[PDB]
Amino acid sequence: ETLNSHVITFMTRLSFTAKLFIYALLNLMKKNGSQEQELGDIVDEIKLLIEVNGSNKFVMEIAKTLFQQGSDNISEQLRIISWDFVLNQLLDAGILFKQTMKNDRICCVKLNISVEEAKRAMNE
Amino acid sequence: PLDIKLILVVHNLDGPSIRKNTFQTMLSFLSVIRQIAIVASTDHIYAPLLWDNMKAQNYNFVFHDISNF
Amino acid sequence: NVTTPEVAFREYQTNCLASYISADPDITPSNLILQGYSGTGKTYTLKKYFNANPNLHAVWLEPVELVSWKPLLQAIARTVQYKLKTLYPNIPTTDYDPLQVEEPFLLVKTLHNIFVQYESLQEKTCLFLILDGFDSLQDLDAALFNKYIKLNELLPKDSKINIKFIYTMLETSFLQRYSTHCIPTVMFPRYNVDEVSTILVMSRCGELMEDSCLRKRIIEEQITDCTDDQFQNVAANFIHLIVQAFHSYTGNDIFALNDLIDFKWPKYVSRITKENIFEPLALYKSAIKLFLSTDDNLSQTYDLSIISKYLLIASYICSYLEPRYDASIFSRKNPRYLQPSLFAIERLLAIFQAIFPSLMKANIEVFQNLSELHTLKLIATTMNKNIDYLSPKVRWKVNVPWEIIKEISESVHFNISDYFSD
Amino acid sequence: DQVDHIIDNIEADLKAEISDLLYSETTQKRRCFNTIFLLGSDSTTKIELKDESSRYNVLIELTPKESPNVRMMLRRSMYKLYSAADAEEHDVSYDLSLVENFKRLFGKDLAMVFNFKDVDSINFNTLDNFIILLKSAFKYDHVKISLIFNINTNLSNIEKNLRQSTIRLLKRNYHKLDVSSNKGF
Amino acid sequence: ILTKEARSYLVEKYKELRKDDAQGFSRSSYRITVRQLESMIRLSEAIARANCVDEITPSFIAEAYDLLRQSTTVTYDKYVSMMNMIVRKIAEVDREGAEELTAVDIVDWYLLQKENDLGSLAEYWEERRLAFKVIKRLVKDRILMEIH
Amino acid sequence: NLNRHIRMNFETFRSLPTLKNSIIPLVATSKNFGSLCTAIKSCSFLDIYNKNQLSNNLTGRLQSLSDLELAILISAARVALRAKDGSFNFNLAYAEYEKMIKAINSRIPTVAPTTNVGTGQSTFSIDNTIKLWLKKDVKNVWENLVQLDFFTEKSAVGLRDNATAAFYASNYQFQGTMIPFDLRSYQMQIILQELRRIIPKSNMYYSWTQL
Ligand SMILES: Nc1ncnc2c1ncn2[C@@H]1O[C@H](COP(=O)(O)OP(=O)(O)OP(O)(O)=S)[C@@H](O)[C@H]1O
Repeated sequence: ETLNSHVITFMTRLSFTAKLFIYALLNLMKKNGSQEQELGDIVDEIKLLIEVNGSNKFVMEIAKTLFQQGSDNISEQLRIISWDFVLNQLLDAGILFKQTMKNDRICCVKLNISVEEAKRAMNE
Repeated sequence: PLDIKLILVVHNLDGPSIRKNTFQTMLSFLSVIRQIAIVASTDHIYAPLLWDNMKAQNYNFVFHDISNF
Repeated sequence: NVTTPEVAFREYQTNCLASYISADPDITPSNLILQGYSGTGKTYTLKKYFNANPNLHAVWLEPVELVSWKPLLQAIARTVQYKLKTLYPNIPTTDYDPLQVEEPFLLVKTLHNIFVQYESLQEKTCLFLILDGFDSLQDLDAALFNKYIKLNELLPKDSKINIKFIYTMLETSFLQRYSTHCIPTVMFPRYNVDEVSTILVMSRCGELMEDSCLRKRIIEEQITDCTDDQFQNVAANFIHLIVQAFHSYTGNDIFALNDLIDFKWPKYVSRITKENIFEPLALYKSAIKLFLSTDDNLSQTYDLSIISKYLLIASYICSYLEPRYDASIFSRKNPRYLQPSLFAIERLLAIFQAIFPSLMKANIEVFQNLSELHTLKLIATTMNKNIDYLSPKVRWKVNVPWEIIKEISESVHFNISDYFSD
Repeated sequence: DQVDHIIDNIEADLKAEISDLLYSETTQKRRCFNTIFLLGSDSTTKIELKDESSRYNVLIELTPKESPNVRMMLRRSMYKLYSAADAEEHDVSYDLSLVENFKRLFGKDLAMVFNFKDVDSINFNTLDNFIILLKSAFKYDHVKISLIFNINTNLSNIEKNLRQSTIRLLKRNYHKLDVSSNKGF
Repeated sequence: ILTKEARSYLVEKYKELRKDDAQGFSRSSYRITVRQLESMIRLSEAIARANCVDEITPSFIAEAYDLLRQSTTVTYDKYVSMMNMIVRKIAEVDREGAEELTAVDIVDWYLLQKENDLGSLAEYWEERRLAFKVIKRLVKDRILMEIH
Repeated sequence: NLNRHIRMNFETFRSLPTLKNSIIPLVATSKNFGSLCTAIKSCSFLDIYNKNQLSNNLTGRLQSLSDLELAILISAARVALRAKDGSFNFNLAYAEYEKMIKAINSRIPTVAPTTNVGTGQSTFSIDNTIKLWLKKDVKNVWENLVQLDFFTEKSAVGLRDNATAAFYASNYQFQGTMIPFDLRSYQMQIILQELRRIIPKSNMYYSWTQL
């Protein structure tokens, strides 16, 4: 107990939104080989990942909720629900590390933990 | 009454301190005073860049060449 | 158990606010975030809620009239202590120096000292401290919102009196930075056009039906004595008219409209007659000459002189012409849009002596008018305001747009379309 | 002698016209300070005020040097006007509170006037924020304010930089009074 | 021939077809020269030969000009034609000092206008609903400002 | 329903106090037992609550804008798209807006006959039929936008870490002050692609969101 960490056993418990965010970030890291992504770019990638799967009723449910908690009455969100919230829940937790620019589409983002352990966490 | 009660003279009015625009404006509003005689000199060839018509009006500069090398 | 008031367009917000706020300090959460952009009446719906429920107790602060967190703390202290002195005149008290606090912890200690003496209270009572516009503090930092969130915890839990905050903020780009706290919050969306008109008319009829100018012109014209409704009709009609004619220009504001109305009401009154009062149509067709221009402006043939005209018109030439080309296109033998690049002295003098119509070599009036310009902030320096007039690293750049350049060129009769080529 | 004669003539003319236009403009709104622009102003024109007993008439002058930010403008102005209230009067927070406490602390109601000495060089975002700040002072009714803009020139230059929503606050009652030694000769 | 005073018209119009082009600073047009004016003449003449009508009338010049210048919702051209006709009508009523104009008066104005529309009464009921859609659309748009 | 709302919260937020903040009003708002039972059976109030919580983050703002604001916005986004860095001046936005309006007028049949009934003076020649706003007025809409945060300065540190660095940055005599209003290179906050996904196609400018 004085050696083992928890970041793995933690990230295996985050909200599905958070895991989606991290997995998208890893796809970006390996796609651009830069280990540095732009926040809005990550949003675009999340849109990708949601739409690459077909119009499957289950993808339909995901799209619906993740973009509006049901209730078609209010819908058509630009960026996913809780996205600000989950971003912060990551950032303050020391996992994610972000610079400070009030422009929230070209601000940088970097993983503090190793990419490897994160990937492994995604694998469980 | 109109008589000189102090004579101030500035060496190198383009000095690294006097040329500071704050110092320049202070000396302008100063030189507005009649009972003082203002006489100075510079070295910077760009001396006229220092004063607008406001500061010139304050100074009423009259120029004289002195070249002794 | 509380009387929820009614507001024309705050139904949900009124209900949820009365739900997040009551007499019982126990079921009342610590903080609260009335969020929304300027023009949604937060400062008004909140007031019209409190005036409906007078049994409770609140304090009203104006974070914009204050500047920093230091005066903020001091004002909080003084207002709280005075509010309590005026809320229970019987209890003896020792007022603590509200100008003594200068640190967020000093505030907590002071409040503890203030509350420990009120322990002779008959029941747990709340005290709602309203910060009206915690966003607009001119010295905001990341580390202030939480600094004020956490005061609930530091203070004792079983005090006879319970301080509960109500923050007000806008620019959701700010509230987002503090989502994870999950503090309860209400949002006020901006209004649509129709409801804007509704609020505006029901708020300004009392101003316009009884203003001085209209009532004057009543007797100043044929009397045509009539009931109050006729003035209601004409005022509301003018309101719908101005809003439906300037909406696209003003957005969904309520203040901008409350400015246009007063700027365009007197003249509109002047353009009424004996007949049009029963005819809004011809009234409009007559007063038209104002409904179609803001006239919110209260190209000048600048006083500057010939040498100044040429100085400026040459100092504009390297907003596109880098020194790579000038010695070509000007020898003695699009970036029109983008922000201008930086000159350097003695290049300005170069192009000047070039395009001045051997005629002139004196440079006393030249530099004289140069300093004139720099005082007019038409060719400002990127560097400081005092050492520019030396020759250290220093760059000069024009701060006049291109239309005044056209003007100066045509007036001086020199042409400029040449030197720009693409 | 004839020079100084005409000089004092024009000087008294300017003082007279500005003192005249400063008052008598009873604008029934009475919730927005009246503004006095000085077209082509040299920015050196001194100003006088009515003595006007039972109400202090405190002049306030701000230089583009005095204006690093909003807070220090506010504090310098507050200190200046408090010192003036003292000189007229014979512990106080350098803030807006001094306004409303003013009556209680000095008896007579207040009427200040602001003289931005040389506006063209002041960073207009700061001045704008400061004016929006001042706007809050209109909830006390024992004070009234007035602004004296000493624009070097080009009223269009000013109305190019400020927030239009604040222009629409100044435009309540303005007066494009000119101050130029050179006008029709 | 150009005997119709469209001639004068055409001149003025060509002016703006130069003005709208603002190459650099009063620098010559890429796309339009006087040859384009001669072209406008020919395009007009050709539209006339199309309609089998001599003596080009200004509307012809108008069509030639707009054709030369290029480079819910229902069929877009129909909507914009409705817009143009209705706006001309309202402008004429403005000039003539006629009292007012109502939505149903405009719908009957079109009743007047498009009778060669033909088809069936069903069509008239449909085209009427379309007209009301369009007028309320303009209302929702900012083209004509409503009253009362 | 309540089960579904709980599951939604779990998948997205995975945080109890959030759901608690959602519940507090729904319960406390009711007046009679039957009404509260109805609510918790349908949980409709959670819908309005989600909505209002969501009301004006970035989409509600976009929806609460009139025509001309939307036009300035779209055109400015297109200008940002052209340039690589996205940095677009105000003048560029205005020029692009002007040529867009020129286009919108252009695709109108533009009939301007001159003749009429003898001595009619009728048959007016209205052709532009879109009130292209001037430079002098648009600045209002530009300020409205830039304070509705659809835009931002080129590179602006929003809020410093603490009051120390914030104060040390307020003492900074900035120079963007010196550059005029219509040159501050504002970068974008909502990119054109997204912009195409939200503006309801009913709007008469929808055909310009897409390039
Ligand atoms: N529902 C309403 N009924 C009546 N008047 C309203 C209503 N909503 C807004 N108003 C008016 O609009 C004004 C705007 O109030 P504010 O709360 O100051 O606006 P704002 O959104 O708070 O911007 P501020 O003042 O900078 S916080 C109110 O003072 C009322 O006069």
